[PDB]
Amino acid sequence: NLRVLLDTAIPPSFCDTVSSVLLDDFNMVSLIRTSPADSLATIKQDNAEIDIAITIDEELKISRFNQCVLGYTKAFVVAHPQHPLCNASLHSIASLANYRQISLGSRSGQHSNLLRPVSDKVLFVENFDDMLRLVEAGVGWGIAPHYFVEERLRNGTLAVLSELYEPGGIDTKVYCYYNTALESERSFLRFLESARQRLREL
Amino acid sequence: TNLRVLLDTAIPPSFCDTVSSVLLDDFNMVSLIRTSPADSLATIKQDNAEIDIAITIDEELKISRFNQCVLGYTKAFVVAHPQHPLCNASLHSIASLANYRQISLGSRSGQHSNLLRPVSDKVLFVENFDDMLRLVEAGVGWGIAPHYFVEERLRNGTLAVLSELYEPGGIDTKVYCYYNTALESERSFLRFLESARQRLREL
Ligand SMILES: O=C(CSc1nc2cc([N+](=O)[O-])ccc2[nH]1)Nc1ccc(Oc2ccccc2)cc1
Ligand SMILES: O=C(CSc1nc2cc([N+](=O)[O-])ccc2[nH]1)Nc1ccc(Oc2ccccc2)cc1
Repeated sequence: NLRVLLDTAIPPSFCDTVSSVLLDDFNMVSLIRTSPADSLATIKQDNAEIDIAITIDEELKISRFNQCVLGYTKAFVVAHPQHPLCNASLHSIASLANYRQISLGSRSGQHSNLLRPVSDKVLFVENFDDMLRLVEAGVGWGIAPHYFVEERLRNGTLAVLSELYEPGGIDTKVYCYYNTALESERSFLRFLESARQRLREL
Repeated sequence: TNLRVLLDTAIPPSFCDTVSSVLLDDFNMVSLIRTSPADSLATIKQDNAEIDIAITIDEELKISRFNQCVLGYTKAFVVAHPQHPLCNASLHSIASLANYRQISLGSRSGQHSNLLRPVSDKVLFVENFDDMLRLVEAGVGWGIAPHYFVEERLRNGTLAVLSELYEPGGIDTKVYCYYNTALESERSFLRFLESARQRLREL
């Protein structure tokens, strides 16, 4: 029945709040995980047959796909505590651009405005695990979800760099892209309503 | 010390007045200038403009001697005349909106950022929000405008909201503070940031 793509920037709790609400309406449900850099390329494939996509990546007029804001989540710009960016005030994007960025690569090679690397010096990886291993080791800087960097910010294994830019983290819209068939279904609007209502309350 | 500050017209009055309040507390001698969001960045990048700070919803990333940060958040609404085809039906995507005339803010430069560029291909450019809503009131198209510009007309039934299904409570929008490289070292500016941010969160 319902193929649902979830993106790895969506928090585990955010998934289970999405998971549960679907259980109340649908019986059969497939959950699929991708990088945020591959999420919108995945749904665009016809042969993938994906009904819903919950991701942070953004686009305007998509073929056969509606769009809505499901809620918000936080990302943090991070680096090793002894990395030169820490021992320094960080007022611009062009200050970060002097140093190397560890970004997610896509299978296509291109990125959206939101996910395109902001640096001249760039090193691509395929998941946030790989990204943070490099960053922990002192190689570059990266932007990653709160849940991926939470434990290490308490440990002092990483430092936050984005805190004068946007205190509390970099607020990020979580979109829901959905197949146009799902416009009508009362079960889907219920899903939307109860997903949102609960995602606010986290 | 002395400051010339730009604030765009998408920033609501209580947000403007809060920012005014803190600046006058931390600096002596402040000046204000108001512009369309679509002309805010092009204004501060002029030679003889001498604007030290710009508080605006428009985005650029790089391309300037100005530092960037996020001062706060603000809500916009997609609106239309209560009749008009878009109301007598549901509305899930850009495709539906792109079948009708957008009344967009136009820039004097000619260009637009990714944020402010019109989504439809049937488009009609105005120079401010007053003019946008005059055409929207009259039934000519749809537009996106701040809450405080449409608050009174929405409760009258003069306008209707087309964007509650897409983003309940309004389309959330970051308010950026662009600032002079000279200000980055000054304690008064950092105090200003801390105080304004906390007061803005309290609104
Ligand atoms: O790096 C990028 C492009 S890749 C990207 N990956 C993301 C992951 C997520 N997520 O996991 O939720 C969200 C957004 C992402 N964007 N943008 C970028 C945004 C803000 C910054 O903050 C600054 C800090 C100091 C001074 C100036 C700016 C720096 C860079
Ligand atoms: O039209 C634009 C670009 S121009 C623009 N002017 C702005 C003013 C403000 N402000 O005053 O605060 C803020 C953002 C602006 N962006 N974006 C756009 C955003 C969301 C929409 O919502 C939908 C509604 C129904 C179904 C699908 C989507 C539609 C269009």
